[PDB]
Amino acid sequence: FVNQHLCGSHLVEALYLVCGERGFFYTPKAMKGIVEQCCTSICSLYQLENYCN
Amino acid sequence: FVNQHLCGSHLVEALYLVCGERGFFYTPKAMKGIVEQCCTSICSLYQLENYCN
Repeated sequence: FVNQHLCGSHLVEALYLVCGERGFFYTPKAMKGIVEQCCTSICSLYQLENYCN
Repeated sequence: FVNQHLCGSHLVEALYLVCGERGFFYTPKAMKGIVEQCCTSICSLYQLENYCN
């Protein structure tokens, strides 16, 4: 589920599932941020975990 | 949608919708944190916005 383009609620769901009890931060308005890496390009587990707490 | 018990993905979805382009942080393992206020007790828009960036 993480190796695809994930945007909007689809991205937030992936963060929720990957990060679990660590939680996460979703900051879509950071340039070259999670949207650039996971929505407009193909996401990855490595990049999602960058946003877990 | 925000004035009810919201847990797990249901809570993350509410944060996503409320916070919009501000983004948010989801930290379930903080005591008296968002889980205590929104999942085990009834959530509110006021409390959700506490977690927007």
